[PDB]
Amino acid sequence: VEPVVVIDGKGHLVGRLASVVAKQLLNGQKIVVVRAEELNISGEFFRNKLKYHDFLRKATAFNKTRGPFHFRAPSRIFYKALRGMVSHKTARGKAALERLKVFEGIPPPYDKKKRVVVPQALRVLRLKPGRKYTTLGKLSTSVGWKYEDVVAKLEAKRKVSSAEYYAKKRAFTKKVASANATAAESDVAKQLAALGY
Amino acid sequence: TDSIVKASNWRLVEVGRVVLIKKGQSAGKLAAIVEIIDQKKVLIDGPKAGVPRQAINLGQVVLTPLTFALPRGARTATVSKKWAAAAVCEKWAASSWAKKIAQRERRAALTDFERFQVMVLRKQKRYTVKKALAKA
Amino acid sequence: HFKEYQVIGRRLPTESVPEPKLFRMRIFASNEVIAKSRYWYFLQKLHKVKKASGEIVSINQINEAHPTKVKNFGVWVRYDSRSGTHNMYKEIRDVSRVAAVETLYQDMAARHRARFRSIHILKVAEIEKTADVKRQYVKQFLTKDLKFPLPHRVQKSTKTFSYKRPSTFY
Amino acid sequence: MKYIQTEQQIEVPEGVTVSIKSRIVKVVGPRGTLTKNLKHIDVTFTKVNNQLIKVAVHNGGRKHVAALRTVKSLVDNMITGVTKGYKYKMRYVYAHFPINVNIVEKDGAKFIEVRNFLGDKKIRNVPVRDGVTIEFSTNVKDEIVLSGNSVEDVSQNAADLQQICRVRNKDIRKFLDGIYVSHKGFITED
Amino acid sequence: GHLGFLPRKRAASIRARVKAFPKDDRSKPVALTSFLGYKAGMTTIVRDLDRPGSKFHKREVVEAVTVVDTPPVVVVGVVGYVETPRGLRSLTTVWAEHLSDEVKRRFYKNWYKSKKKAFTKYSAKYAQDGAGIERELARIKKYASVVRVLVHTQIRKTPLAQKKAHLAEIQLNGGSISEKVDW
Amino acid sequence: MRVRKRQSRRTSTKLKEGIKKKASAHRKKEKKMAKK
RNA sequence: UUUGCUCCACACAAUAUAGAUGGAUACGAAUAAGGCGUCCUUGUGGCGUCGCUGAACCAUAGCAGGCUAGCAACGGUGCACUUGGCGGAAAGGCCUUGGGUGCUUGCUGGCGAAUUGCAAUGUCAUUUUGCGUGGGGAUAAAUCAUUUGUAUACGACUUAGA
RNA sequence: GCAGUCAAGCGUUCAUAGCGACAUUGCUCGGCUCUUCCUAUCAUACCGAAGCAGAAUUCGGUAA
RNA sequence: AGAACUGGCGAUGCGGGAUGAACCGAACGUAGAGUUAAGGUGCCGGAAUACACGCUCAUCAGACACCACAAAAGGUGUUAGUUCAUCUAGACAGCCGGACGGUGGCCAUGGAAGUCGGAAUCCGCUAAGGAGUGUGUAACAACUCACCGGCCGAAUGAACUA
RNA sequence: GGCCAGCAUCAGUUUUGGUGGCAGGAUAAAUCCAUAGGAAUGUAGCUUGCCUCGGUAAGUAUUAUAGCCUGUG
Repeated sequence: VEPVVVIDGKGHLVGRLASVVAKQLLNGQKIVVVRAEELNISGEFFRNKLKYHDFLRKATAFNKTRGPFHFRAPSRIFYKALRGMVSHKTARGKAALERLKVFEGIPPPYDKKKRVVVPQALRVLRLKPGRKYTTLGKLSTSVGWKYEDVVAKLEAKRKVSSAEYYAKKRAFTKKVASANATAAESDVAKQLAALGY
Repeated sequence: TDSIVKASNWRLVEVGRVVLIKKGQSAGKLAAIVEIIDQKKVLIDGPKAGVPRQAINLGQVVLTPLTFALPRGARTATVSKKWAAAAVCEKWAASSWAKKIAQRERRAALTDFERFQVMVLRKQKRYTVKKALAKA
Repeated sequence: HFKEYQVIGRRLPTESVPEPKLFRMRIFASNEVIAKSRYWYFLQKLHKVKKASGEIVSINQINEAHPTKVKNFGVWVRYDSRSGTHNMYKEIRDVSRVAAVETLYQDMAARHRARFRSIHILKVAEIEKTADVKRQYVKQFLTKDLKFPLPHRVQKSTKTFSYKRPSTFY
Repeated sequence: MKYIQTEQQIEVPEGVTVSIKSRIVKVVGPRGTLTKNLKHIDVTFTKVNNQLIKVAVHNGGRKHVAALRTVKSLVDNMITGVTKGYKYKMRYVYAHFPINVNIVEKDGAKFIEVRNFLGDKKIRNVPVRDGVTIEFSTNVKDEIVLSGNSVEDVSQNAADLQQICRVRNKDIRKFLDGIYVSHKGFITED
Repeated sequence: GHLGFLPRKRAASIRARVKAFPKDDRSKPVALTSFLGYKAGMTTIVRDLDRPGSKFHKREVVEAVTVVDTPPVVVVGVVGYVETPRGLRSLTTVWAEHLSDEVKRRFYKNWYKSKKKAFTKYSAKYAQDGAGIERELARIKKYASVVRVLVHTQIRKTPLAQKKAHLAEIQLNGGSISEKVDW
Repeated sequence: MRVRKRQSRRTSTKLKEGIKKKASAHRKKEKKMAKK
């Protein structure tokens, strides 16, 4: 519906998240996942780590500067989960991926902008209560990524500024919600009610 | 020195809990849980709403926050007796949830000219409300 | 989805033996044709007869007596397995016999990997008095004024993108 | 068999009060306050009459019910942790070399120095947890007392204090030397 | 051989840049963390050895030492780096308004043909009460988690026939970033 | 740790078809053994 | 370089667009829980209320939106001047102080539209430019050739020289 | 390994149509040099058992 | 391994089985439209992140296939069963107590009192207690349980099958 | 009279809705109504225990000031 669509890749599920982003593209929709670190997978930590690790064990024997480039950053860690999900060797693929954008944390001008979620890839909904999931921030760190802390720091501060903005918001909202209530029962008003609005 | 335990409070599935059917032939009508079968299935009947007495999944249905006094295993006439006596229909219509359902249905069956009335009335309401603000 | 059928047979009337004993049984099936076939399959096992030696005299749909009253059924089942065949007694709380045998067939496939051809339904009976209901998972629902919630509910999305961060309250 | 309702009863005495939102538990009483996160456990608490608490698991397998009882145990352990307190008495024995146990405070860490264990030049530093207080037993030779509120603080510190003194590459039967939890108990006896 | 020292290729320049720096304590006084000179020399020293526990305690040891020539390093700037999820990122460098002939030489490959018009508009950018320089220095002090010093060598005081000094970047391990940028 | 080698779940066509021949061999044995 | 090069204004040609055609409409966290409103012992506090979809909300009526007559109220909005404060994660944008300035469909009048002939996207977006204009602004280096030797198969590198 | 001793059950009912696991009892082409990989590790690291007084050691675990 | 009969390939394209000599589908002129087969419907990928009842958490799960090989088992993983058992004359668990005298039974021998070992392994008294279930002392003692009994108040126990 | 089109009424093949009449079965089974018996996870009442004033508990009580089941029509 929009030109761009900003997803809040938090508490999501890499897979179901990627797969809902993937096709979304191929259909020409621009997308920008954020808060990648906070992303989720499925299964007792170790589990995943052990998993990735075996992936981190595959290299072009004779010249490892040529083989599978193993990315840590939660982003890339989730760009490979969406990549291999799109005929990325063709042209219609490259053209697709090119309208995709993964961000670990939330930078501008995305900050000051609405950010959606994908119910069908929401861990809370999908997963069954009491079943180990494995955040993405951890896995990443414990395998190479080295900016977990910074972001964290830069994320907390990015919220504050956010909070305040809100506060200001909740207020101005109240004010309008109170004035409206006072505009009730006024011919015009009265009428609208009969026409739902 | 009090023992304040915030208690999460749910809609319990019980005999006499009124429900609203999401999908099917009935779809959007009220019924009362007459008897509980197992964890997934209940037994429902809303005679005044018109829904026949049936075994339904709780996936098909959504619990509403209203209750009334119904004895278990109640046949249709007993359900209609306690239904009318407790007046759960008017308690339903009083709630915000029924008003929201009726709101969507009112907007659905709107004529283009009636939609143009909404255009004009919202312009007028906007004017007086914007004057109501920029004062305090 | 099932249907109960009364199916009768009396090994074709020949010379010197007129009007044989009319063997009657209740058969759960999806339609009339499957019910007939299942009946012949059972007759060949109960005694030494064949499909060509007899005739279906009457096939009749047995509707449920009170499809509004929740019953406590007890079903005697036996079925062929990875090993030899063996008896089983499962207790099912349901509204109708058709629906109760339905839940049984899906449960037998789910817990024992037995398809439709293996399962021999022996006897479906109503358990009239409670505290004679043997199984504990059925007696679980026969307590006084049972009030249990459904915590953690999924909200089914019609679109791909939501603007709320969903609240799984109930 | 997937239970419909399972509940335990946490009995609250007079002196203590239990405040719970989501899954974070206050036990505010005479000796002090204790807090514990339990958002990993997935239960439901119910205060019936300000003196009895009801934990609850709805639709739980054997694994989920196994979690249900451990909440009752941990919250009760906080209650007895505030009313009675915990007192672990550790007696240290030696064959030849006198073990020299002292409390030092470098950078405000409140360490326990364990010197001269089995004639050893290494100086063992044990961290002291926030909420455990260490005093020596008067009129009883070779005894260290560990006391506080939390069971985890007192008992893990007692475990730390005896796992630093491992008899390494030697006998168990011949070398008695070490520190040992002689008595697990409460501060106030009744 | 040693697989760490790969690829075994020719370096980017003769002045190799320092890959890592000593950590940081935010209570220590402001002091430089790395220095540069010009290595040229090698010579023999004898000394009595006060190394107890050795076979040469209160004995004399002959040994080889090297003499790096180090003229007094001159400060001509400061760099401020913000901490990013992408590493570090230089947001603002500031210079010294009037720099030597040596560094304006470092900015060109052919020195003699040029009009020597290097920092003319930058020095004219200073030419007032500051106003923009203090603005960029506020920009560094406000943000920028680490602060590195731009220096250069005194090439003329060294017997080298090069005339062209080397720019470098040296971080500061003196706490409070305010004291870094104000040093 | 040094994560050891993982077994494949790709069944090669020689394996898959050889599985079918070995299966049908087990049938012909079972039909003969049923007679004794 | 016969004002070569950059930057503002309108002006004509060209060149394309993995694809504008009302608005990407900003708390955070929890889910066996939350949001909002109110109140007080100011707290993991009492009381009320809300969700069960954005099916929303904000914008939305004028020759693809012209020209005019007013009435009501100190509002809403466009444009350009303007006081600051804020924004470093890709900040390149966010709020705010005011003066002018058009427009307002809040309500009521009076003109104008047609013949695009019963439809034909019926072109109104945004890049990358070039030639012309009428105003501001700014006064280079690199390579070759020689030399150097901390470099060197040749390249390359480090040097040196109005 | 052969024969026997037990022997969960199954044998078309089922121990007297027969098969039968672990035990148990009977006597008795080779070699020079390098790179990479595997662990089924000889040493180095940390552990557990052992009449392990100490030293030394034996078996075992993690470990390339 | 030998016959017989039967298909397939061979002289045969096409749909599918990711891939392909023998596997599933399939009456090949050139086109248009509709419907299907086998196989499928997360995205790659055309088609339901359908619906409904269940089962599974795997330190490299599983998606696999006459259910064929390592395959008989081990497991205090989990869900269903079957057959025998106890149980408001009080089930399991839990502590509290009794747990006896003949009798330190005979040989054994330095010392062996139930508990280093060799053979029966008996009587009486009870509510019930073995010529004794392990720890223990040189030998005893002391403790333990198996057997009862006291409060405690509803279910529990064993052996198999899936 | 050539290139491309739009609509209408038609014909062939087909896809996708809306709505009416019937007929079959236990002439559906149900529900609903009338009648006759029962027990309950026991209903009003009644009796009793010990307390926060009236709540609960342990008997009766076949529905009385809830209802349910079965049978016949």
